[PDB]
Amino acid sequence: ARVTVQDAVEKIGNRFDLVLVAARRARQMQVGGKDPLVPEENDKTTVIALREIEEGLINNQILDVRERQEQQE
Amino acid sequence: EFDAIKIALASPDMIRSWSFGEVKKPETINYRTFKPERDGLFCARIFGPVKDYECLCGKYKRLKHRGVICEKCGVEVTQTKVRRERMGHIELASPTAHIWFLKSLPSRIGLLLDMPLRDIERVLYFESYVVIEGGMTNLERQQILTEEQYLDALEEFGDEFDAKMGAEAIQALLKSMDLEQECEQLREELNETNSETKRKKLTKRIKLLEAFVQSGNKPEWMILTVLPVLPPDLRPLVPLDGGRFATSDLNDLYRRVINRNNRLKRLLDLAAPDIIVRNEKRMLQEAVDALLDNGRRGRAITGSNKRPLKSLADMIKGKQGRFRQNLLGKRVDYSGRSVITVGPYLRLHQCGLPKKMALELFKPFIYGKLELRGLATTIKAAKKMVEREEAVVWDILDEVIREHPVLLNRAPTLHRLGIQAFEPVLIEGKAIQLHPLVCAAYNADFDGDQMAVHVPLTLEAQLEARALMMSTNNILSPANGEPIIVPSQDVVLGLYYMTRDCVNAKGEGMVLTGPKEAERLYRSGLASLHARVKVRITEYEKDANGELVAKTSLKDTTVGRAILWMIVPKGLPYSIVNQALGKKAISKMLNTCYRILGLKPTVIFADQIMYTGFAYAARSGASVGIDDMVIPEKKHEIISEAEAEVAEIQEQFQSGLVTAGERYNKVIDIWAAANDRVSKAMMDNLQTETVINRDGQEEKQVSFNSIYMMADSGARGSAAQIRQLAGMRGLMAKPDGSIIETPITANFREGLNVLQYFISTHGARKGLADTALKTANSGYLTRRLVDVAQDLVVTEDDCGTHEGIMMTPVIEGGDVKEPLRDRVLGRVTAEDVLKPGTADILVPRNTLLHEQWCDLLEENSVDAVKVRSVVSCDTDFGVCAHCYGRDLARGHIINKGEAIGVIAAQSIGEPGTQLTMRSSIQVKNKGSIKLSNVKSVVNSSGKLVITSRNTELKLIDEFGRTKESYKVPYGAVLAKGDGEQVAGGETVANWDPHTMPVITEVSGFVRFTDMIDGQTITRQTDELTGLSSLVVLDSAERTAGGKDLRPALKIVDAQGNDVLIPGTDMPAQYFLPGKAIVQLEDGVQISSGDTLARIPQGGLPRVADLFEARRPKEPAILAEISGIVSFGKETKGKRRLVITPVDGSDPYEEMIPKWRQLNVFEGERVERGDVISDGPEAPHDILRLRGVHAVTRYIVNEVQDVYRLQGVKINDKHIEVIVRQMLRKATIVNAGSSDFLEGEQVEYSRVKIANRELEANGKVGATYSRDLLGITKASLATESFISAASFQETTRVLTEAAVAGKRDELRGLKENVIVGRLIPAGTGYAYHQDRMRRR
Amino acid sequence: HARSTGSYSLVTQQPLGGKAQFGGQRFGEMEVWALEAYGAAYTLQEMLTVKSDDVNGRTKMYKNIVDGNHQMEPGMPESFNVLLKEIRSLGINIELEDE
DNA sequence: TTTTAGTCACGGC
RNA sequence: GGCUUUUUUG
DNA sequence: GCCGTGACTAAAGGCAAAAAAGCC
Ligand SMILES: [Mg+2]
Ligand SMILES: [Zn+2]
Ligand SMILES: [Zn+2]
Repeated sequence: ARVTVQDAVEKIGNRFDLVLVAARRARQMQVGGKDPLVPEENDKTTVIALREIEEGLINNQILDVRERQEQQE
Repeated sequence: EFDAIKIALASPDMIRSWSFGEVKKPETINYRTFKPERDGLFCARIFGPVKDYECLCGKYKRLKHRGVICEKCGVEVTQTKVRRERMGHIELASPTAHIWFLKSLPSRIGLLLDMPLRDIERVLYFESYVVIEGGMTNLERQQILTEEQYLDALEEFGDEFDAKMGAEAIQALLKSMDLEQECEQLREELNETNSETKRKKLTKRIKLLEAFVQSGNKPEWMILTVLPVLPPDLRPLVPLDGGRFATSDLNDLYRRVINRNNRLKRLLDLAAPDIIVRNEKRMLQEAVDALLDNGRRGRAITGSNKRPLKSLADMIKGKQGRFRQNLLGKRVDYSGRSVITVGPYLRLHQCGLPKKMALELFKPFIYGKLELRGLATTIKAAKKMVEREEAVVWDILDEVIREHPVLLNRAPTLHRLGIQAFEPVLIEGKAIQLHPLVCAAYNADFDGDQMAVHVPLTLEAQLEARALMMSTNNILSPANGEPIIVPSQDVVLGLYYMTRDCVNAKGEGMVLTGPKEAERLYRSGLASLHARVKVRITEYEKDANGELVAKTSLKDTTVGRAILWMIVPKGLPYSIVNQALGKKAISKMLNTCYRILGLKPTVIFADQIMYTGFAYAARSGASVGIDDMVIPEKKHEIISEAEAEVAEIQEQFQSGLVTAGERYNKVIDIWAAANDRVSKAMMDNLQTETVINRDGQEEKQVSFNSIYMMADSGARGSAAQIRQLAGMRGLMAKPDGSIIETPITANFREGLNVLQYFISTHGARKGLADTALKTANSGYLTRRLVDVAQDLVVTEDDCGTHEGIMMTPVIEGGDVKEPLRDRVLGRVTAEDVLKPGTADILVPRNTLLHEQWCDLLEENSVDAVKVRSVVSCDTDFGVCAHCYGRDLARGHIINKGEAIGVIAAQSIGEPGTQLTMRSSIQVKNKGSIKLSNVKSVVNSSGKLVITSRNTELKLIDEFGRTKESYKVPYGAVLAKGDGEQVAGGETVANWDPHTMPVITEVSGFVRFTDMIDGQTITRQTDELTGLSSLVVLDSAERTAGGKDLRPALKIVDAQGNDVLIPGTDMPAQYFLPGKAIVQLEDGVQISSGDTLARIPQGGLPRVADLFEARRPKEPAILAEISGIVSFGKETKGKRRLVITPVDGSDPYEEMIPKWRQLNVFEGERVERGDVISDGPEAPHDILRLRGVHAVTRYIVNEVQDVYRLQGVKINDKHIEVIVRQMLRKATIVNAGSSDFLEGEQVEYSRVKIANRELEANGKVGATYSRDLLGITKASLATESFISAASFQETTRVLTEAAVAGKRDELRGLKENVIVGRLIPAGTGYAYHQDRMRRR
Repeated sequence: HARSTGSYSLVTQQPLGGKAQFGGQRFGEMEVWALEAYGAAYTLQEMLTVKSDDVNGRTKMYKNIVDGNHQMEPGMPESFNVLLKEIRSLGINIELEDE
């Protein structure tokens, strides 16, 4: 249910960083655990992550700080 | 894993270390059983086992024997894949010379030994002796002897001097030759001799010697002694059907070489006579030459097919070689190919995918889900369930194609829009349904085209496809801001038929509540689709701070436009959908939306446009019939009249009043005029129709004729096709180019006889042949543009440099070809723009100029804006974001890591298909008179005469901008003055075209001095005219003692002294050149600046030769240094010229052919880079004279002129990038305090970083001169050898890189493609920056 | 025509060509330039290594997809090693360097 | 076949 | 299962 | 005898697809 990435591209600096952060978030969500922060609608993992980016609740530094907090355990 | 790739010559010890055995027997296999031989070209002991963990004799097998050398068979037990890794070696009985180093374009042996390659081949071919040790005899070290010479000299000097034969002699000579010593005397002699021809040879030799010394290479390694053996599995002996076996061309060459080596070994040990030994050694040399590179020497050895065999060198070079067939482009899995059809029910981001194709492509994904849900336990059960085509498998497949993009691709993929991502839709059939709107991007038609689909696998690839490739993100061309989602053909006709009023229709003049009611009337049949009505429309405008405000009004419009208004988004105004909406309007409408509402409303609006256009084109029922092609009634009459005209000339030609050529011209002109009149009459007839209005009077309206509706709306066709369907086809040309006198007077609606149809195929076959032969040339060019500029990637945000290029609108003497707005849109200013009012900053420095600023620029009427360019950027190994400007595809500033070189190359090369292989000055409109760099004086009559070469005419309106520009020769004629506001249609400039005047300088009395009568000048009284006057003779009668007498007419005033011109008192003598005839006599008054004597005298290949910067056949000779023109000793073959600076020394001397045209005189002051002769301008000369900032504007102007003439729009910044790759080298003229040789070429970036980081210390830098190279040459001369070796001349590049011991550190894009890593551009730029930062 | 996984060539270990041999579509150099014109690097790495000729990188790629994972390993293409040997089969020494 | 460039041999004052 | 020569489509 | 000229030799000249053969 995703037809364009204009909102995500506007939220982050450029498209390449958006691709990288979305790939990292999708891999976190897919390989193990890490339930989505947004209610899925039978969407693929690459699509649920992108919406999370356009909502403003996921970017590079947020992923970095969550990863640091979890690895501090 | 590996930082870089290093290349160097192999050593015999190194070659022995590579191998695992010695190859001794030519036998390959037993050819009785299926077992390889022993010590053969396929030996199991040398290379490895044939099977996995199975020795040759079978004694040891299984994993328990791994790593154990079996003693019965002698083959270590290990995996069979090592057969692709291990190598063997052959111990040559005699030394053999490597072909490559011997016979490259520069012979490495020849340059190293300072020996010509002619006698080196003779020595290597056992037909001439060579002295190895001169000793204390009358022979030299490099002296060459023959058979009789050697025997005669052998007895005289005995054994004092040693001479040998062939490759052994060459190896002995190379081994006993010092390197540093020879470099030392070469350096010493370089400083002594002064010979430009010898200087380049000395520089090459010392460079090669220094490279050999710096590297670990030695000359004796250049002669082969042990020959490595390529592994077996890379030249497989695959068994075919039958007793015969499939062997490659390499095995035969290897067998030949080993057999020759064995024969020589057996024959040499038997003390055979030297007669046979020399021949056998030469034959072995020939065999090794054939193996290493077949065909270079001469007749290539062939097999039973009588075709040249494939050697190692030929296996790499060429289109079929490894580099261009298995490394750059390779076959892939998860891909399919099919025929494309049209589906109008799809959305912009979706494509139709057949069920069978989808199930075959997504097989691995289905297996994962099938076992995930427990429907199949083992993988075999899943495979069995899939092939049986159950019912749940379809549901699973539907589930796994929810949001999984696929990459649709059409070959050829000329530009980056040829590969696009889509979300597939499962459909029946066996054809790939494609969205119509993308067909413009794909350049695809539904008449048998095929397209290929690929499947991304990893999460990163799917996200990259969705975010970068998907068709909703690609709606703007990378070459220009024009969109690629323009509707065409069927949609345009529907939207044109919908929005087109008729004077009288069903339900006219009624007033509607709104757009919704207009749809209820049209469906109900109570009102025609296009009747003029009054409706109430609510339109939203964003005049506020990005907020929508409602607005209601009553608009006088039609039902069709009101119906169409229901799909346009909120922001747009109603004036957009009130016109006829042809093809060019509709696109603009979409553009308007992209300017206002963003991207999602734009794509939704495009889909709604397509749907509505298709629906209301189907409902129209527009058809072409034989009655829709209206033939003008006057046509035949006109033709008859035209015939009468030629009926006159055929008579007048017979009376002698008209000759052959002028009769031809008159007939051609008459027929052209008749054709034009017929076309105009036909268009007038077709474009209007008669219809009765409501009141009952006849009223004219624009016609509803179907052919006119398709022609006018822009859906299909043009004016020419409609002319050829109704009016006469016109004049046709011969295959050579001559126009047929008799035109084709019959249109396609009526018949064409046999003769006209035959002469109409001359053009068609010519066009078809040009189209067939232009695809090969154009695509090649694209390659030469991609490989030169593959490695240019944006790597900086702002280089912080004020350098730039001055961008002004282009004027060719007529209307402006390009306004300043387009040439500056989407760039940044190198400096603040100054208003004509002093000290006012209109534009701040380092600001991006977009459309909003451009409109502000237009209203202010700005004249010229200085902006930055990539060619002026100072960033090393890249281009910063600001100098490039704006990303045209997206609309914002360029991002770091974007590969702009490939985009520029594709943008330049894609329109190459559209290209083809084969007096007075008048003002147009109102405008002032402005002359830049003008020096005009008032003559005796009062008119202005110009004595400045660079005078430019300018037309200034009430605003200040310029519309026209003209160049004038010396002694121009002006009917007006400077700064005046004159009207149009006025002739101000007039001059004699075909004769050059010998006009004086100032008014005065002409006196004749040094006038010799009898042998130099005689009073020639021509009987043709019978007039006596002074006439200068030719150079035949006069001799060297009379030709040296230059007749100088010293311009003097009334007092007879030299002219007292302001500043100088040098006499203004006017030397009379040859073939000069004087019409005036003594005592006849001469007007100021009056003549003394009348002295007498391409498309795609053009672009390819311009980018290559090929030398023109007749280059134009220009100046070399500013100063005063001076001459000297003449008749030294050519004419001498010397220029004297104000204070600097003047040792420069150059020759110019005196038999060619000369546009400069001695009594003139010339500036550097000024034209002397006439003709094409060479790029190297204009580079060396006017500098880099001028050559970057000449090439851009020329190529843009070509493209604009061929009607193609390409942004100018795409051509500059390519130029930045031609200017990548630099020649060092002065060593200075640096470490660079005084005649070598080094990378400009290297010399800049060396200079910029050395002058910062307590030292001083060096000087350099930028040089221009062709794309072919600039691509081969790069830092990396992998990238250059993959393009062209693989043999030369590999040898030149090996001898110098180069290293490739993998900074480019192609060289990362080959090795299999992420390219350092786009998404891979971030990863590579982390890798570089760590190291 | 379509193909997920079929038979591979002998020397370069790349998929065969043509409909008769159940071969895959050729991903030529023009398509490589088209992918380079975008910011696509992971897609290019896929097409070059894990779909065409990385023998150790495509067997694991197939196993990952069936396992539910979508992740690659760059590996090292087997169509470039052969080239080295070819150039190493002459008198030229071309080699890689340290980590 | 045609184009282009690089290199060896000849030439004229 | 490699090469070559023809024919055809875009 | 040294810079200018003519003659001798090497590389390069679409992308994808199919259908046949014939050899090795
Ligand atoms: Mg077609
Ligand atoms: Zn054994
Ligand atoms: Zn810059």
